[PDB]
Amino acid sequence: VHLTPEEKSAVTALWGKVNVDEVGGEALGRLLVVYPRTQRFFESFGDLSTPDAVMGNPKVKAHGKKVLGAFSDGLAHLDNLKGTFATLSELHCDKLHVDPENFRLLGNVLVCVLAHHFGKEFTPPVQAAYQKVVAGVANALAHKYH
Amino acid sequence: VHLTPEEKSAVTALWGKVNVDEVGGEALGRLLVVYPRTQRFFESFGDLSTPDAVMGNPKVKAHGKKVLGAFSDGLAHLDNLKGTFATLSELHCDKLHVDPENFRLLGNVLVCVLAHHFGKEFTPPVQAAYQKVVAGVANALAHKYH
Amino acid sequence: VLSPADKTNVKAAWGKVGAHAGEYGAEALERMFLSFPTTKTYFPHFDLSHGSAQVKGHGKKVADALTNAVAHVDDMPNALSALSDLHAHKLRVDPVNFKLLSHCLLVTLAAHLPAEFTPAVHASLDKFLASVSTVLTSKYR
Amino acid sequence: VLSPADKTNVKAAWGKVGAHAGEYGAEALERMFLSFPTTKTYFPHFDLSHGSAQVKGHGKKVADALTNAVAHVDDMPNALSALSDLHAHKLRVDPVNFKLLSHCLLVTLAAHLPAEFTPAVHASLDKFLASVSTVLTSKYR
Ligand code: HEM
Ligand code: HEM
Ligand code: HEM
Ligand code: HEM
Ligand SMILES: [Cl-]
Ligand SMILES: [Cl-]
Repeated sequence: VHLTPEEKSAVTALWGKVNVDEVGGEALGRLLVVYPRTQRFFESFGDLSTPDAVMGNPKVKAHGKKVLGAFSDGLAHLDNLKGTFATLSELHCDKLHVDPENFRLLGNVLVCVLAHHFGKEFTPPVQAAYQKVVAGVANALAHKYH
Repeated sequence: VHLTPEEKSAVTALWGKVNVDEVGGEALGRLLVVYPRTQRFFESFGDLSTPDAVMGNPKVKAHGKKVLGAFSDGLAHLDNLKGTFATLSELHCDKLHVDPENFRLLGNVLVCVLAHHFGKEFTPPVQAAYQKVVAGVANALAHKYH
Repeated sequence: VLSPADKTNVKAAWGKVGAHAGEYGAEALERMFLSFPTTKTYFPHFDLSHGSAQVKGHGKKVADALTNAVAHVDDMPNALSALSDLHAHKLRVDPVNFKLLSHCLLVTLAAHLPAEFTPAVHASLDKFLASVSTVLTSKYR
Repeated sequence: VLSPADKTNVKAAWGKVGAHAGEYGAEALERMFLSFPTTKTYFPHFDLSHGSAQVKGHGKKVADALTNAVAHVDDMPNALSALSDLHAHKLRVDPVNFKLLSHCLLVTLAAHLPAEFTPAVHASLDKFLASVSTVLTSKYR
């Protein structure tokens, strides 16, 4: 990731305010609702039939928290996303069989979730820094696909 | 790019058999025909009203030879497309205002032209190596955009 | 296609935008210019500075057209034909860029309508923006 | 929107494919898997080695659907309804992969039908594969 120092300052500042448990569950639920196709990976999660069934699903919430947890660690190694996410990249490809395009969809949803949460504090330029981070993370997660 | 020695040799040896003149005129012409939207940058070339008019247009023919020329030269710096295309990347951005997405369209048209020409010889694995180069060239050409 | 439910969601969310449409259109453009700098290649003639009057003016125009597709949600292809002709014949904008704008438009709405920007409304607005984008790119070739 | 010339063009090109459609089907798949390895994520249960009978058989299936689609070029939505169902409700492949298969199919035709792969025919086949992709992804949400 090519983040100017001031971009990196802005990313870090805001991330300080996020409730990863909360945001993680919201981001993953919205993905499942906005792009139902993504539900292909979660048939063991139960009822994903309506927005409410998805958003309040205890399994979706727990998973979302796991995913954003891994993501937050990524935010402390912006310097080395590839190394950071290498075992996770292998797993998604080799065990989970997740098309990497899914990582970009989540990134965009997450950005909407941060806009939702921070309102006006999520400025055009703050969004531009997060767009870069999200693409960096999606890229690192797909680096080991073969 | 992240070309393997055996992938590097396949690219290299096929290119040795290419008539840049003919292949360049065909790739650029095919592009204006298949994706008519790309004509927005070649209004001054003349009559692009028909496939026959495009393929026949000499301004098109000569522009394609110039493009494939520069592409050709880049195959010599496969280990630093970015450094080879920096200036050309700046020009395309700051002077020509060409959306880098066009670079990807061309690359793919180019792959179809090579298959067209080489038939049998353009095997799945040879195609795979060229897809890597074309992507690499598109990425390098888009690198200095701001 | 847009379901009865989607249509209700879109009229409702867009209903709330109201008189802010223009301003939100301008903000969506600015967000796009900052986050996806390649979209700038289409506005070489614009002053893309923060608070550009051209951007303000362009935002209004985009906003008016979205407002028109909402008013004619059951006849979008005809309500937007003219705009679809312009885009196909003169602007000739690459299709991927429509997805970048749609995205920045959802960010803007989210940033301004926290209460209406529910998962369900989000899904509907996404399908809607996608449909508008599809109409505008329908006469390309 | 396929124009009458396109429909003609498509019918011709495909006409020549004839008894080899299944082989071109299988070759396109093989080029897809190699060029765009992320596409392999949808076939973890397949043997993706060169000349697998799974790939071969799958090529046939695909090629056959294309024939049926050319045959009902005027009624794709209808000729391919069961397929749009399958893709939208079971398979759920991300739309970008349709462009990667489409491309590998053009490449296959180009390599095998040199005389018929004129610029205008190339133009038509692309528009056609796009149309097919639209139909197959039309009931996703
Ligand atoms: C920010 C991007 C993502 C990160 C950092 C991430 C991280 C993780 C982690 C830490 C796990 C648990 C690993 C384990 O079981 O050992 C996991 C599992 C999983 N992820 Fe990802 N993930 C991401 C995106 C996605 C997306 C977008 C999808 C699908 C649309 C997905 C599908 C899965 C599935 C299906 C599992 C296994 C769940 C189960 O145990 O049943 N992931 N992910
Ligand atoms: C393979 C990728 C490409 C390469 C290596 C390339 C290279 C070149 C070169 C060497 C020039 C000569 C101009 C100069 O040095 O002053 C040029 C000009 C130009 N290119 Fe690119 N090009 C590529 C793709 C494209 C595409 C896809 C488009 C648009 C569809 C495009 C549009 C133009 C235009 C409009 C000019 C100016 C020519 C003129 O003024 O007559 N290029 N390019
Ligand atoms: C849903 C998405 C879009 C809508 C509703 C929309 C709507 C419009 C409208 C109403 C106009 C003004 C035409 C007039 O003067 O009457 C316009 C012009 C224009 N649009 Fe689109 N547009 C969309 C997407 C895009 C995208 C994604 C781009 C490029 C990134 C783009 C590039 C342009 C340009 C360059 C102009 C002309 C500006 C000028 O010369 O003042 N449009 N659009
Ligand atoms: C040109 C567009 C496409 C056509 C015409 C097409 C056609 C078909 C057909 C005819 C079948 C078999 C249905 C049956 O078993 O009765 C099928 C299944 C399948 N397709 Fe699609 N397909 C297309 C694009 C794609 C793409 C791009 C992908 C993913 C990269 C894909 C993934 C699959 C999978 C995973 C199956 C099931 C495989 C199995 O378990 O046998 N398809 N498709
Ligand atoms: Cl979907
Ligand atoms: Cl086009």
